[PDB]
Amino acid sequence: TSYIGGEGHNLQEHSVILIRGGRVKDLPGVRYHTVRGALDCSGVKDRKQARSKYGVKRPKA
Amino acid sequence: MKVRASVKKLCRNCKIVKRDGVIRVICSAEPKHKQRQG
Amino acid sequence: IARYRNIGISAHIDAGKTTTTERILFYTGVSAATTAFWSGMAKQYEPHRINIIDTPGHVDFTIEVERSMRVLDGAVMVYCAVGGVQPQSETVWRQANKYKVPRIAFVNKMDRMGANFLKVVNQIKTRLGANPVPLQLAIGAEEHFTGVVDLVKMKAINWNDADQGVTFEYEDIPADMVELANEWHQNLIESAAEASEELMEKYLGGEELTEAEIKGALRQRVLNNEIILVTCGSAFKNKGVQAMLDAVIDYLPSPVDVPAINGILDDGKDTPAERHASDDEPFSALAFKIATDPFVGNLTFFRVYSGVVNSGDTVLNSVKAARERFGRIVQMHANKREEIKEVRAGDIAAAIGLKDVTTGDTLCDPDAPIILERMEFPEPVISIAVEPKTKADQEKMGLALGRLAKEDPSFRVWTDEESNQTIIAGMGELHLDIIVDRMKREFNVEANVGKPQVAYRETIRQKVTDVEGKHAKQSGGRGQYGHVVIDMYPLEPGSNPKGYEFINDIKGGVIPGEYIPAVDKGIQEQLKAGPLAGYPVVDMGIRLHFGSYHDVDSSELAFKLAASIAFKEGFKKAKPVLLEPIMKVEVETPEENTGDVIGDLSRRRGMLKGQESEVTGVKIHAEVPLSEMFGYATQLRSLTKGRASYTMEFLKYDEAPSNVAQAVIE
Amino acid sequence: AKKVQAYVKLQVAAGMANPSPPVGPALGQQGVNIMEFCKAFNAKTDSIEKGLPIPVVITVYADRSFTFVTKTPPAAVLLKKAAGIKSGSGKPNKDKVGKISRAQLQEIAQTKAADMTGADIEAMTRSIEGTARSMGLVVED
RNA sequence: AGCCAGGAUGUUGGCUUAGAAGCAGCCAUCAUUUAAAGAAAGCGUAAUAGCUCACUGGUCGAGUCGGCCUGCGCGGAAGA
Ligand SMILES: Nc1nc2c(ncn2[C@@H]2O[C@H](COP(=O)(O)OP(=O)(O)O)[C@@H](O)[C@H]2O)c(=O)[nH]1
Repeated sequence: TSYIGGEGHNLQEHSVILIRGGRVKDLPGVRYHTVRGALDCSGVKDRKQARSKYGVKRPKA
Repeated sequence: MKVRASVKKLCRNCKIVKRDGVIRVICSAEPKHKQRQG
Repeated sequence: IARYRNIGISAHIDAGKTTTTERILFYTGVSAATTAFWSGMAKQYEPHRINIIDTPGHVDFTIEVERSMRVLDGAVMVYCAVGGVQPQSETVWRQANKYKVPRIAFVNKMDRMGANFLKVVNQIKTRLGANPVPLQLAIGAEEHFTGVVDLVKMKAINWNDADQGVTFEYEDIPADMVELANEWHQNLIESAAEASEELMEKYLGGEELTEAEIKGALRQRVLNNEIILVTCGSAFKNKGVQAMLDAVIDYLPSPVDVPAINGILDDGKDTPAERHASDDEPFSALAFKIATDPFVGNLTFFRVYSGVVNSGDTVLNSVKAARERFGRIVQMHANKREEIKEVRAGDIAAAIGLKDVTTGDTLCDPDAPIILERMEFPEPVISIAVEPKTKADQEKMGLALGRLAKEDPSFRVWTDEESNQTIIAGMGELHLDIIVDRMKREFNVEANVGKPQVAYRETIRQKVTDVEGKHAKQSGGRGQYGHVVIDMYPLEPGSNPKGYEFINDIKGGVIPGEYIPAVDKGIQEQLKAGPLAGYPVVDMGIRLHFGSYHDVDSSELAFKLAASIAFKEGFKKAKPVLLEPIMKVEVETPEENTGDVIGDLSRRRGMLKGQESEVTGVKIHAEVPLSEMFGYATQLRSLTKGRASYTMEFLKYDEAPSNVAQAVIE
Repeated sequence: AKKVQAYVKLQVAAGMANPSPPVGPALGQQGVNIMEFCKAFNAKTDSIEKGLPIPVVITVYADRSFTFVTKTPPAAVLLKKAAGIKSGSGKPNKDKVGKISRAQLQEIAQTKAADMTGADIEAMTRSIEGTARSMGLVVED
């Protein structure tokens, strides 16, 4: 199981995803996480900070 | 070729004939009126 | 640059196309980018490199033709002598005039019984609205055809054919047929003087024209799209094949003889700049095909228009903003992958192993601004879902359709966030199943296909007022006491922005105010989960009059629980009914289809909503429910000579009958 | 009088140019393309008055001749402007749906007496009386 | 009853005008001349056209046409 911690979602019931490490301590059972910016899962639009996470693609200038 | 037990005209070109004893009805408007026995 | 020849043999199904191509390949010696060579009298018999763009067979999937049209500079329009011009023959004509690319017409099946050349010519002029020019003419009838008379050079060639139709003999026109065939000899001198009035002086002066001048007349009109050329032919009994290419080398343009593209830019003062026909200009190309070879790799085709490339440079492909690199360039002789490192301006190549090359990317080798081309605009007509026999074999064909939505721009996919299976989309019956077959044999996923489900909304109708819900679950130390008397509406359809409304209607101090928004959010949880069919509900504006509460039993989870127990009865007491999603369809059935199509539409429970008559188009608009819409365009092309299509848009809902309520089943 | 060479018996809705919404595809399916018609139609419709209905007696044929005959408005839609009630019902005998005095029918069909030729004046208005009484807008002399 | 010739419709008559333009269905079911002719009996048109009926106008040139009641048969009516 995973967690898509963040304020967007796109994925679908039958998309392919990626997995990284990260625990929760709110969810007994989760010990992984999503990778947004990567493959067929879109990042959250206009979250300027922590942009190395979540793949916002540097809001222009 | 309806083998119905009663023939009655449905077009106006229908005629009732006497061929070989068997009563029949033809029509040349819609040749779907052709029947027997009636 | 003057020598190259980018040709496209596009044709209706069963016309002769595949069999024609083999007679090109077998002659020129002595996939999608097959190369050739020939030597032509029009350009003093220097060698001329034909680069045959393989045109798609199923021209129904119009997108692949549209890419093909641009990359070809010339086109042979193969036709059928017995059947005249065809439905898809008029279809490929539409794509060709769109990109202005001129053609030559090819009357195949001359050997076949019932062959008249004049049939096609009449059919050319009548339906397609062209001014055809007869180049050569059959000596004799269907079986008796042996002779080809090039009336431009006023010579003749026969065939006893003696070794596969290659060796030939010189004749003149025999006495029995001079006079009636010289009517179209008279047609040649009059249709060749409006481009330059110097040839007008020879007709009203009495100077009979020689061989090379009339080519100077006729070629420019097949450079500026005024008249087309019609040559005779027969591939299957190989009579007329030598002069067939000598129709192409005398009339059709070359990469220098085509107008350079007036393509748009993306920088500065947004002015149109050229991509000239000079061989030493800053390079730009356009990738059109992606094929995975058996054992050569991921072939990344593209057309070499203008400039020099020394292979092994970086590319500034500014439609995706990524810099890729080259493996090779490949050109096939028969399908013979004989290698080359030289990228000549006017050739076509097939590069290898480029990762993220889609279909329709305008790439630039010396990192210049592109001549930007955006051309992926046919739209698929069918929404049919799939069912692969394993979900691990589903995302592999979801990778293969993820490849097929990356190789061919209108065979896209639909990711369904809502219903567990995806949609394959096409413009025709056959192009859907050939990719089902290609993923059956090559990509190896067999499919027991299934039809999709429908969006299925609801609405209520009765004016119920009272309905309440109590929940006195005390039972212990700390419990839950809620009471929220609700009321609803058979709400107005499309005046409000959202399909449900809510308003505070408290009489006194009978409820705490903080729970009152939370009641609306609880109904917002409990709207879209309907107890009728498991399908989401819309169209009621719920108001709330009476209430109650407690000191110790004041969990707000109670003030969202019993609001559904008030809406368990409240759903149950206003006699609801499902809403069917109604489409808004329009279809242009030209003239001899109207009785069929409207009869087709009325059987699909649609209503007559008027029509117009633009110059040929009798276009009928209607509204149609989505219940039985599995395969409309296949039902439409069957009764319309496969000409018409449809493009719709979902707009509204309406009262469903009980048989759609008989589709509730669960 | 012709029957079919380029003939239609329609196009009475003259509230707006380019008559494609009320009549539309019958004009475009029967030869008479609108590109030279409406360019010539406001050379003959602006000559009299606007806001009227018009029966087009189109004496046209295949070799691009728009020779034009016009008439007084038809008795179905003459009374739309002549009565001033905008009520054309379908129950004539069941209920009184409007009022005309017959002298009002005289002056609006003294134009029909000048335009159309039935026999003579009171008989030509007598031909219109049953057409008027087929709607519900009854006439009271 | 047939052969030659019209079908004597102004008018697209409302509605619901999106097509219901004699022929979807509901209302009216008028008047041109009323020698034949209803704003309509039918096939047939997405909608017209078109094919024809009503009426035999002229010709032909004698009976002919639709029912009521009965005598007698026909079809209805296939088994090892
Ligand atoms: N008699 C005759 N048959 C032909 C001729 N050209 C092609 N055919 C036949 O038509 C069939 C299909 O032609 P094909 O090349 O596959 O057309 P394509 O599907 O458009 O590529 C072949 O089996 C040929 O035998 C011709 O000139 N004469």
